[PDB]
Amino acid sequence: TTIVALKYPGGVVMAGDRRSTQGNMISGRDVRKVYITDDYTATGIAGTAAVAVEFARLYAVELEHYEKLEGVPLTFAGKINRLAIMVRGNLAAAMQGLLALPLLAGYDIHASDPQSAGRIVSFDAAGGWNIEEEGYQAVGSGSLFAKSSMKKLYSQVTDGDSGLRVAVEALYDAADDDSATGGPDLVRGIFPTAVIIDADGAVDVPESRIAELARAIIESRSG
Amino acid sequence: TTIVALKYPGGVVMAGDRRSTQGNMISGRDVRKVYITDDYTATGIAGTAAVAVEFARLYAVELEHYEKLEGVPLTFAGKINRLAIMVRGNLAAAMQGLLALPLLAGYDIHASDPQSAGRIVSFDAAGGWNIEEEGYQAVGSGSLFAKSSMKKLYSQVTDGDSGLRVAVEALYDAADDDSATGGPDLVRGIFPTAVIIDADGAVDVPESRIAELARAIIESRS
Amino acid sequence: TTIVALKYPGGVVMAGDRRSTQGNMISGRDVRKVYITDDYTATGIAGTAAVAVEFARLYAVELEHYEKLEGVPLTFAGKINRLAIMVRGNLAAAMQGLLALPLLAGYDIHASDPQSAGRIVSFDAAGGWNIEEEGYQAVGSGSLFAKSSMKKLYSQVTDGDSGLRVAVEALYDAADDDSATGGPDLVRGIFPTAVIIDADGAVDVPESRIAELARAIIESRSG
Amino acid sequence: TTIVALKYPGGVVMAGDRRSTQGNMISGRDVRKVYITDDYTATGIAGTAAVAVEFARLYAVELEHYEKLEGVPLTFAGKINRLAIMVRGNLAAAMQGLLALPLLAGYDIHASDPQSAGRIVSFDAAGGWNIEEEGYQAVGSGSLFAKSSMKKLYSQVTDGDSGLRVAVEALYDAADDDSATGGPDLVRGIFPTAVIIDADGAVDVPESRIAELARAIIESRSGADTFGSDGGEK
Amino acid sequence: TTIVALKYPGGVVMAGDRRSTQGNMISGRDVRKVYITDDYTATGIAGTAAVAVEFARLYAVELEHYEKLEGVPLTFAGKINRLAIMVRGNLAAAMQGLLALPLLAGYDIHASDPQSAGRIVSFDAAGGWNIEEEGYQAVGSGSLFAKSSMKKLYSQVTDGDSGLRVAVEALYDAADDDSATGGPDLVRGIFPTAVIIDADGAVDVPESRIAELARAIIESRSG
Amino acid sequence: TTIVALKYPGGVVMAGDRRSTQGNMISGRDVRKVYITDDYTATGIAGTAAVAVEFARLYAVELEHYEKLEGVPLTFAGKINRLAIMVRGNLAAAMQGLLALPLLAGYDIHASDPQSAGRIVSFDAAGGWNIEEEGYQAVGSGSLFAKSSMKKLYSQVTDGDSGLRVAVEALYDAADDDSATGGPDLVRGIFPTAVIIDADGAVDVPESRIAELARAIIESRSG
Amino acid sequence: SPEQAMRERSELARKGIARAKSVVALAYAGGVLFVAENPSRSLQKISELYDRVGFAAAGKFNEFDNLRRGGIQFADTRGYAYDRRDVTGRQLANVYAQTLGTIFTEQAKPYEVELCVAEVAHYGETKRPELYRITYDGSIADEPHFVVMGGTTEPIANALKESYAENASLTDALRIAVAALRALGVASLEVAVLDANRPRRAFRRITGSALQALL
Amino acid sequence: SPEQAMRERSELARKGIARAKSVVALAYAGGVLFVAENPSRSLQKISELYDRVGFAAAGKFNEFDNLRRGGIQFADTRGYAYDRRDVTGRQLANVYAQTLGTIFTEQAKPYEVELCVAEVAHYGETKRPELYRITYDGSIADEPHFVVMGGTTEPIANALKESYAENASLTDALRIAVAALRAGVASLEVAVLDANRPRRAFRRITGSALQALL
Amino acid sequence: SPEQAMRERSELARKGIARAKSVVALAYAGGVLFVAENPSRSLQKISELYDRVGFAAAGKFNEFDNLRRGGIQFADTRGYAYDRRDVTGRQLANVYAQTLGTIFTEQAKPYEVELCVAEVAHYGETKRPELYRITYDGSIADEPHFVVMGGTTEPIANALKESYAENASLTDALRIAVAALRAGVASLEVAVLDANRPRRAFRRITGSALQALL
Repeated sequence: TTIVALKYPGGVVMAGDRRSTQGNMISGRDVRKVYITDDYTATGIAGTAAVAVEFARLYAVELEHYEKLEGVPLTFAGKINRLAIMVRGNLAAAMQGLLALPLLAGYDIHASDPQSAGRIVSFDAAGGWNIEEEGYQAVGSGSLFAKSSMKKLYSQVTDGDSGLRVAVEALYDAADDDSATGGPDLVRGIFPTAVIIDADGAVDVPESRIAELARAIIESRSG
Repeated sequence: TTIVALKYPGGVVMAGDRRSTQGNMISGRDVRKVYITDDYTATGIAGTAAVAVEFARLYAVELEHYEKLEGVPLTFAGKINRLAIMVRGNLAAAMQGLLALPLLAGYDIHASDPQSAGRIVSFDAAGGWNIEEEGYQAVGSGSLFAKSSMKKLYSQVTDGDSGLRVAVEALYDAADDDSATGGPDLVRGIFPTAVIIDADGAVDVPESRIAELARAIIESRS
Repeated sequence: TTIVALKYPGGVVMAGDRRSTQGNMISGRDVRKVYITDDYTATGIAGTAAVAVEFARLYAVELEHYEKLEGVPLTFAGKINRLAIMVRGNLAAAMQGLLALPLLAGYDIHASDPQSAGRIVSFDAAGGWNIEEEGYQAVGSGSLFAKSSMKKLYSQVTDGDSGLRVAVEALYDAADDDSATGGPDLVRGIFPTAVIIDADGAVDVPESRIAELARAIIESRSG
Repeated sequence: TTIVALKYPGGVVMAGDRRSTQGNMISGRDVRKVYITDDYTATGIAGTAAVAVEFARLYAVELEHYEKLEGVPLTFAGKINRLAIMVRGNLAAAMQGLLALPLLAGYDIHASDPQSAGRIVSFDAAGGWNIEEEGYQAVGSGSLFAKSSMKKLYSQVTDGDSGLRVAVEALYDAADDDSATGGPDLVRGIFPTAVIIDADGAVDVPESRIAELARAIIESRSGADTFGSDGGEK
Repeated sequence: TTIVALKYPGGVVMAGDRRSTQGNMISGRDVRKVYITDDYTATGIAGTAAVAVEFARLYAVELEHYEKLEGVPLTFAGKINRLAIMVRGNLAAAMQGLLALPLLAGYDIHASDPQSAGRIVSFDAAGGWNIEEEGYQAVGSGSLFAKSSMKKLYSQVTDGDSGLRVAVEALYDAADDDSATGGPDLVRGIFPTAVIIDADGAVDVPESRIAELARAIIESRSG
Repeated sequence: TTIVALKYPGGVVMAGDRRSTQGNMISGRDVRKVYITDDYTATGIAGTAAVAVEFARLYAVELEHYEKLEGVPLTFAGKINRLAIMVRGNLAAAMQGLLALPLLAGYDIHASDPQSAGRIVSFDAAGGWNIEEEGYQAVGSGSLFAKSSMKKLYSQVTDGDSGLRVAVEALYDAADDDSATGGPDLVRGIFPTAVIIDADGAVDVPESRIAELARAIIESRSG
Repeated sequence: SPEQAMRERSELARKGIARAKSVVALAYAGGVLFVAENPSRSLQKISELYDRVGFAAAGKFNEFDNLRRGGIQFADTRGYAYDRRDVTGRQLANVYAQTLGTIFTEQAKPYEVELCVAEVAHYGETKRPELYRITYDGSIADEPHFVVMGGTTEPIANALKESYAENASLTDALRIAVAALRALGVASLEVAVLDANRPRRAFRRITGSALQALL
Repeated sequence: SPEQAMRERSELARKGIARAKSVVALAYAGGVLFVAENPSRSLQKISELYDRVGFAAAGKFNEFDNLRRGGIQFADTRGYAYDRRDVTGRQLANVYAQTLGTIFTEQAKPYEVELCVAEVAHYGETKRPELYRITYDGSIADEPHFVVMGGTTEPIANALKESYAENASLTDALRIAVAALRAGVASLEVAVLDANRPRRAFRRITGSALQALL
Repeated sequence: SPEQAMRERSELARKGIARAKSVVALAYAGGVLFVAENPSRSLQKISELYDRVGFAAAGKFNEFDNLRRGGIQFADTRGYAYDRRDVTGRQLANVYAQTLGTIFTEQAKPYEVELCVAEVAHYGETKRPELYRITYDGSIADEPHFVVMGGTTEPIANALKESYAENASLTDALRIAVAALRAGVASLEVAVLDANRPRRAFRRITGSALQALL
């Protein structure tokens, strides 16, 4: 599994692969790993698939529960704290073999500068969270390759479309160097899913645009 | 044990073998492993026989209990969630040697397109569920052989009868490559059981039809 | 990680590095490890990063809670006792790999002599505490190198600026001898953070002054 | 760590070193290990420093709490029993590396003979206590050397000053034979702390007197080394 | 440690040594191991010294508590049962190293024949009690040697003084064959303690009598 | 230890030895192992001595408690069930080294035939019970030798006296082939204890008759 | 008014006790003799508490039966805890008095019962038998000769006080007890004795042909 | 209303105490002498609390017997916790007063009891014996010479006040106590807290010894 | 009516407090002086709460003694938890006021007590001593010069208002306190919170020492 998130001027984009494996055998080919928790945050979770789905569902439920009870949405740091608390509470299960590492990308409406309102937060196994300042982050088995690819490709990020292309290329490199991460399946027409967050909210990226970007990347690599 | 389920236009069919073993010894020859949980879903559970029977009974009881209490049956996703919760809660016993892996097949009445209302759901040891979009799935010791056979035979499925024949042939292949899976017993007249679910509900397939299909397959491969 | 603290006439200064590592891999470059708990104390915690952040947050919350409840801030010895109780209670988790060692520097308003009101307290893994009497103390992996450098450099401390320079030089030596301690990153413009406490309270040191001191130290070392 | 206590006619004196270590590293140089629990008893605890400080504070709190609640201080045997109960309770933590061995010295105002009212009590890991009636006792890693030195030096004790000198010399010998015990630091001017208890109560010994005694002992040892030899060879 | 008890016409006498050891080092030289629990019974406990003292104190407290509550002392068998219950309850701690083996000797006022009213009771680690019929018993590390000496010397017991001499000689033999048992220390003037129980109750034997007997034995064996 | 029980026309007899050992050392020579629980049943327990005494005491107390509460004694099967429940409950302690195996002999007053009213019940470590239909049974370390002797000697049993003689001879054989079982001690005059139960109740056999039988057996086997 | 409540409870208990049958217990040479008016065959007003301790009561059956069961439980627990010889009738009487006082003070309705605890000497021992009478309110009295409870106690008490013979035989004691009680055959009487000559358990029932012969 | 109930409870307790027997305890040369008008042989109104502490009470038996058991439990717990010499009659008297006040205030019916806690000095020590009286309400008074409880106390108190003499011997103290109590050995309970005893001062004088003393 | 119940409780508490002895505590040069009219030698109405905190009360003994024990427990717990110097008399006064208000409102009978909490400055420090009076209903008032509790306070209050003199020595303060209390040694309990003491300021002056100052 590999989930990437990077900042572009005016928002943030998160993308993830579609493969789940049981050792060396391939068990899933269309697993969705990026979720829209609320109108301005998206959470991607890597590790055990069941724990990831349960974590995303519980986190979204908690956020909506607080928003309905208090009549005002939580601040970004409050959401970070709740996610960190959940990650720390799952420590015993992670030791038993149910590890789950999330990745949080959001757009802070209350931020002063609209162009720098995008936020990326990474977590460790002990619950420690750090707000990324270099503009990109990745989690999963192929996270190192995607992060190294983004370290070289981040200079091309100028808007949402270029950032989406860079994220897709980083996922392609991660799948190219890691067998646990699946690449763009042209035979079955299965492509990674992406979420773009800006001042207007978080919207799922249509499959056609991601397919076009993946085909362009593959054709560039071929020649 | 091997339980197969595949989608055909207008419904879904699930079938399973009849053999239960204790190591190498054969302890049972007519074990039923496919249950009609309600009017539109069927559940097949592989692993320890006692755990499978208890799981099927408890799941059916819970579904009927909710339907009677609320006056409205659960949605398909609610049934999936309850089954996943049960599987996740059985993790401690599974780690000690009482593993049970279910396989859920159903027909969604509230689905938009009737021809694609069939649903197949698979579960893992951690309680995670995934709605299968490939059109077929199998669980048990001989699951890999049955899935590999269905990967080649699924192009012949056009209706309920062809799907039933494909499921029977997949079970035959799984029993051919796995000793723990029982094949068609022509001496005792014991054949795998199947359930067909469509817009009219879930019905048990009569033994004569499955016997005809099994004999046709055996004569084809002889 | 390396956090240093030294006494100068009329106050106390604490500084810490900015690097966090997961084994040999470098996971963070702008980690802040020195916190202002209240108007006259500063706490630096070494070890696991998540435990350090949680300890600082909980300690500040407890001190402010007592101050609001009783209408009068705790005495310095009371703060020491509360921190020691927290360290002792963290022992079971510390044995499992969640160790956190704090370092407390503060200014005693109720002390008789204003020029000797600076206080430095160090803690061990068993919760025991000792009020430092030699004028300096350090915690972390690179604590030994920084302490030995301060042993030779402490004779040059005559005011706040000289003490800050000595603390920065000690951190530079600790980073020079320890790979887990990050040095001044001139390429990224990241420098250690420092806090100066005196009769007017605890204030953060601006990054420009620390950058100037680090550049002066680097130029001295190069020639 | 090493704490010594000895009886002299009319009172008792307890002294302890100032060093704390973490393995071979020296982590402390002015640690105080002798506490005045109440007006007529002093307690010294060896082992883990944190457990020692916590035990001293808790024991003093318990004694003062009983005195305030009942309006009359506990008898000496009652204090011994409470300390033994605390030591016995700490057995589980001691088995895990948090051992603390206390040493109790006090003056019994209710004793018949004023000159023999001094008391020394030693404890073991199981909480058992024995009132030492040979005149001296020691605890800590270097306790054996200090006890053997006091065995030879106890004949010189005739009053408080001689007892203090003997205690300082015993601590010097213990530090001479034990690396974990710190000796008199003349460079930094750090000397062991002592407490003297008599009919007028327990009072801390001023540092100047202990410094003078330590300097005299060091000069005597240097002079003896100058006079002495390896059977004729230096 | 070694504690001996034997019956003489008209009473019973119990004696014990004075040495306590921690491995090979001698830690105590005047330990008292024989206690007068009530007016007509004596208890000697061997094993861990702290556990022995606690057992004696608790047993005496319990016996006096019952006597005050009911206005009538317990029967001898009731005392035996209570001591056995305490020993049985101490089994878990005894398995961990805190072993305590008591020895009970008493005079039964309710017995028919006054000359045969002496009683000796021995206990095991499981709490089993056995009323001794041989006329003597011993517990401790040197119990075997003292018992074997009493087997050859019991024919000389005709009154309290002869029984006391035999007990002292048995303790001397046990100390002569066991290093954990202390013998008569003539340099320090420390001698074993003894208790004599008869129709008039339990009384302590003065040190002068025991010292005289020990010196007589030593002079007998010196030539 | 060895306890034997056998049926004779008109009653039942149970006998046991007098030796208790701690390893190879002999700790007791007059231990009584056969108890009269009530007017028509006798219980013999083998294994740990303390557990045996406690079991006998508790069983007698429970039976008498029921008789006093209900005004009618328990049926024989009820007594068997109570003893079996106690043995089953002692399983955890038995696995820790406190094993106790009882042996129950009783006279059924409610039995139709007075000449066949004798009952012998044997218990296992799991609490299972079995009513013996062969006329004899034994428990303890020397149980096998005693049972093999009784298998050959049971044809001589015609009344109470012959049954008592056969039981004494079986105990003699068991002590002859097992060091843990003590034989007739002619030096000290200590002989095994026996209990005879008939229609008139359970009474203790006087020591003189058992001594006569033991001397007769010894003289027969001497030549 | 608390005084009014106390008087009401005392009258209620007295009326409850007076309406029941009469139980008489007197000491003789061989121990303590219990004779009670009981037409029933299953319900019994005389029972055994311990080896040398007896029990007698009169009043509401379900109350003193529960008290008897509690006393048996206490006696067995004390005997197993310390020793059998550490259990005495004095302790049982004290426990009964405390329990009855608590019931008479705190419970909604006081127990309409009147207990009698008897104790004899052990085997091979000489001691005057001890008789205790416990009332509904917790009061305990020591009776050296005989105890009369239940029904109209005045005529039976006077008849016993005039016809009491010290160290009388069993037959004479039974005759005196029956004659005083009537002021009544085997079918309507229950007889039990605390035979001090018994080795361990002194309680024994004398009914059937033996009782008729003794009558 | 609260004062009406207070007076009701006070009258009830006073009437209950006045209907019982009289107990006298006075300090003499050898310690404290206890004399009670107790016709029974099994029920006892005088008991021992600890080594140097005695107990005396009058009123309803099941109440002060429970109080005596509680006091014995407290004394033994305190003695085993810290030390035997840390147990004093003052602490027992304070506990009794607090318990009786709580019972008088919170329970349905106050206890109709009147306690007396006496304490003598330890062996080889000189100190005037201490006498404490605790009443039904909870008030505790310190008496230096004698305590009279239960029944009609005024004639007995006046007779003692006229006939009291310090440092009186045991025989003289017994004569004075009996003479004041009247205003036989078969209906008298006698106990002494003998300060000359090494550890346990309490001792009962019954049988021919009491006849010899009288 | 609830107002009638409040009136009944207030009258009962006032009558109970007025029936007891009078306790006076006034600040002087050396700290706080405690003088109470107590004929008993065992029961004490003046005690120590902490290093620099004293206690004085008047009324029913079994109530303010329990309150004193609770306050000592609270002070020791607070001192061990944070630090000894974190314990102040104001916190003790607040806790006492809250507890007395809860008792006065919820409990069946209000406590007939009147507490005085005094606090002196630490060693080597200068600060005016503080006095706190807590009433039966929970009301707490701060008195700058003196506190008079128990019995008839109006004559004593007027006498102190006319005769008080700040910074007076111990002897003059004791004379003023005794003279105002009248409006001997065997009937007075005297304790001082000596601010010159190093750590523990509470100290009792009894016997010949008390006679010398009189």
